[PDB]
Amino acid sequence: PDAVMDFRGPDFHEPTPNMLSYLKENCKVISR
Amino acid sequence: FVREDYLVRKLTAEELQELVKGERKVPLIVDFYATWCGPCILMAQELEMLAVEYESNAMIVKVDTDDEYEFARDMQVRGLPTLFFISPDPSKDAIRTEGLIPLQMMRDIIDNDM
Amino acid sequence: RASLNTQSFISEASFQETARVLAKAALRGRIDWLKGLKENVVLGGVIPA
Amino acid sequence: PPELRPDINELYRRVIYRNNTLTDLLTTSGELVMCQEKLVQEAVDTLLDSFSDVIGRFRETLLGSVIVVGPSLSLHRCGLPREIAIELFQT
Amino acid sequence: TSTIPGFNQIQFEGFYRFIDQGLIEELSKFPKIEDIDHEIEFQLFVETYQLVEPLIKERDAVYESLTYSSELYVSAGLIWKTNRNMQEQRIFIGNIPLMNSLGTSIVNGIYRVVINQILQSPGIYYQSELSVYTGTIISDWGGRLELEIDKKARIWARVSRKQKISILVLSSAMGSNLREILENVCYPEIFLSFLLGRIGRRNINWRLNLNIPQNNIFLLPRDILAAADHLIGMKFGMGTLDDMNHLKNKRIRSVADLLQDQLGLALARLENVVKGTIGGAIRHKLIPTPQNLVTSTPLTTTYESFFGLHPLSQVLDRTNPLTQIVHGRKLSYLGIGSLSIHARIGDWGSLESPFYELVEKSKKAQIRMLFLSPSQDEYYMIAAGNSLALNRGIQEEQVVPARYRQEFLTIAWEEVHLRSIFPFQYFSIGASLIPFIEHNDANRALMSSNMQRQAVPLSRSEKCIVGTGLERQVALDSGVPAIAEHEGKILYTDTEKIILSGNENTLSIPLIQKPQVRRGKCIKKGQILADGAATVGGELALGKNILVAYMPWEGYNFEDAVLISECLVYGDIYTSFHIRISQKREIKVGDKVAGRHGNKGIISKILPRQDMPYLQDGRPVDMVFNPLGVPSRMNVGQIFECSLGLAGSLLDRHYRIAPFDERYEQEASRKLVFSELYEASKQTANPWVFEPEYPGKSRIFDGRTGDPFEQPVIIGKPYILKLIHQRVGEMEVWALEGFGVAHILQEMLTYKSAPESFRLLVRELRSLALELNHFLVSEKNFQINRKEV
Repeated sequence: PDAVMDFRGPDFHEPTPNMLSYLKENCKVISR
Repeated sequence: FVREDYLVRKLTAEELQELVKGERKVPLIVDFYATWCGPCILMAQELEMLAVEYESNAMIVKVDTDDEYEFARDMQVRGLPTLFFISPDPSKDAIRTEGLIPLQMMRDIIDNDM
Repeated sequence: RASLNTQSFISEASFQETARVLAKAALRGRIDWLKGLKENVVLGGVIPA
Repeated sequence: PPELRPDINELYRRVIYRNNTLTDLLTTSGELVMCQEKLVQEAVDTLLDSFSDVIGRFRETLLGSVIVVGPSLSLHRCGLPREIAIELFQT
Repeated sequence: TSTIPGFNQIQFEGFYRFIDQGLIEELSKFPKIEDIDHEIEFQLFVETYQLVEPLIKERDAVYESLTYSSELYVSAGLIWKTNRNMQEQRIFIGNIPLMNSLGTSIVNGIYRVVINQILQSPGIYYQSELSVYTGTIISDWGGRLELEIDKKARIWARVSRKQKISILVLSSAMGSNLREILENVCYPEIFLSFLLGRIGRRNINWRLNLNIPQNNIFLLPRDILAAADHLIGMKFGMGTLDDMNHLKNKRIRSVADLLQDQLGLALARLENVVKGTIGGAIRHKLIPTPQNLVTSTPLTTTYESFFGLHPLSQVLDRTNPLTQIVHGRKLSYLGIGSLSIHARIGDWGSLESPFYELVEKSKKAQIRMLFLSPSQDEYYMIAAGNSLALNRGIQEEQVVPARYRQEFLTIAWEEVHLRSIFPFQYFSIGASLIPFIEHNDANRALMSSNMQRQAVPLSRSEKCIVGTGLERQVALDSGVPAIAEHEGKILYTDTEKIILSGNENTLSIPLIQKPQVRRGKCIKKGQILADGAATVGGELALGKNILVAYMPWEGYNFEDAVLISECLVYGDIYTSFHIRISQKREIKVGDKVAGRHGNKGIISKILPRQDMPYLQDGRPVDMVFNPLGVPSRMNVGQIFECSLGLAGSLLDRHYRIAPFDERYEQEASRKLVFSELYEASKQTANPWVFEPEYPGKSRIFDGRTGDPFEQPVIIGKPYILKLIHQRVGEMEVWALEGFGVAHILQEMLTYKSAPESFRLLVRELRSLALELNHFLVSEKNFQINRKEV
């Protein structure tokens, strides 16, 4: 009890990126 | 931009020779993990936390001994999880640690021995 | 088929085949002499029971 | 009356239009008159069977609290909440 | 492969596919548009497609009641005449609604989620009608084509109930002659005796063993020839019939495919809008490229009508963090069920599950997890057993229960191809959150799922003592906790915001939650900063651990009624906030509570602390469930949850029991529970917690008397969730008239609302030109009085 889950631990998926951040990173959406 | 999920940087043995020969401003931590090794799942998380906590004040890097096994042997590594703390002053002897040392022992070494 | 052959045509029409029942009964000019319950609740009666 | 039909209004409008057009073609000055008679027949038949699609009113218009188990009631009693009873008995 | 997928990933990977190809795919089908005089031409240059980011952020779009959307622009050629009468302006084609990362689209201010649709998979199928061998092509447009044999072959292709033609005649109409039939079918003298999309192409090739190249996306005549040849096979019995209802013959359309379809509709509307505006340009001249001959209306209003109206676009069930996730993993046949925890929609719309592969000595595989659809996974011997059996023989020859084809069977490990290693593999999210689920009747697994999907977030949420380990996954993927977006040291923390600094750059994260990080903490990228509503420590926290006894009290717990202590009102333990302004809803008589095991009940009585039953440690119990529910719904798992929750309360231990722990060891769950009860007893010196005479039960005392109830009562600290909260019918008419109580029936059917509805009845029949005429005959005078109708 009062343990806080380490979502970066070895039994979690890699952190899901922000959808806009991901689309921008993949050069699918543009800012200017 | 999406910010990369990992800070501890994997190096080849030659990129490490370059990084040790060149002048350094900060302690260099070299992790000789291997991907089949159980304790290395834990050491990789401790080193990721160290790499966040020190930001640019430490250079924490890792060397997969599946790839650089002969270099690990020449580094006198006798097991995994192993870690070198290489001072930025090139006169000082580096510190090899063996086993899952506490993250507080890593901080102790980096602040007081490097 | 016992319903749709029950003399109170409202008990037939309000059950099934309503348009066919009504068409036949109107051509037959049929008299529903109101008795029995189903055909009485539509007319809002006191129920002949 | 419109108060009993406040989809069938489109059918009444169609019948009215077709019938008025047929009257106009009868009166303004024959196979087109016959064509409009046919389309009036079709409109009326569609409107009757529609009323047949409305015919069901016997079930739809002529016919047609959470409980708590309380040991302290008698077999003939029930507990009626204040907030409901004040609505039920208002008259 | 290695880990439970992100629950929203099915939506995420769908939406990214829609962006990664569906835009190109649908824009590529936009034709050149020609004017009526064949002199002016317009086209989109799809290669220039450009999504500019939403100029309004999500939290502004939801506040202003707007759609959070990216803007699609494309350059457009328009030759108004020969030579230099050309403009090639970059034009705004319209808003496409963007997905937010947890899997939802803000549309006119309201979060919507696109429910997945299940359809019959494209391909070919054979039905034995009544024997009437009946082949059927399904194209991915949903178009059927039918083939049939009833006797002596003479195969007909069927187009309509009055339209059947022999397949050699159809092939002749398709331009294939009897010589091609003779060459290209296995049984050509049988034939002579008579004298689809990418998914469809795949499935027809697979089912017919054909090798037509994938680029032949449409049906070929040789496909119909092969279908007739296989139908002759079925006639002889050289094949099998196909069961249409089986999950192997279904495909899943995600957010990707529905949004792509809606782009198809939006562009077909754009085609009509360009044709009509080119008309106005060719009749009124007007102005060239005012932006262009394009309006924003087609796309914007197509997508917004999709979201507003389409049955598979539904407002997000923001009730609690679990329902926000589960909603986006529904699977509806309209346009139901939900996707299993490990399931993945494959590149062909099949639903794929991970299986470990037992390739033994020859091959050097790198990753030994396959993903297999129910179409593939029947042609493998899947074992669910364990390698923990040995004998004077060898482990390889030790037999285990396996699944092969649709059968269950027992085979040696030497024969097993694949192992179903993950515990949660077959469970939905709601079922995965139930501990000891293997001890609950599976009938209630749906109900016990639904209960958690009705649980109200509580003020002062609390982690469950016993769980399965999926509360972590649910908390992470619900997006209700503030997950860090960037590594760094914490700078500042209050009720309004968190601040990070890392990579020598700051990030400010306002909370729309309570901070879990101390102001001095350091955070790796995807770790939790703040808990949300109904999370604690980054675990789902829908309920509270209530000290409970199961015993029949004096009827106030009759058939799953529940007594609660006044302390549940004292402690705000089940106090919710409901927003309209807010109200501090306490727990009340008639409120619904449930455990996660389907042990629902309604609070009938609230007793003061000293009237409750009380334990041998003097503590009054806080609820009294009734034990007749336990065999009524067949949920022994909750007794484990009770007992081990008590252990966890006394040892200060939480437990995260993955399902089917009986795979290690028989009675494994009983051994865990009794072991931790005994540890809690001997550590706390509470010998009543583990009474060896009747473990897990204890004698308890009447708070109104002090005498013990003479038989031991099962006690626990289970995790209890608070749940969220006149036609006169024909069968009531039948019942009232059965009682002969017909004046009540008259009241209920007339003056409580001839009667005016009989006036309506007669008036509508009178409007059908039928006189419903009501008469009554005077008994005294025989006068035929016409009723007022």
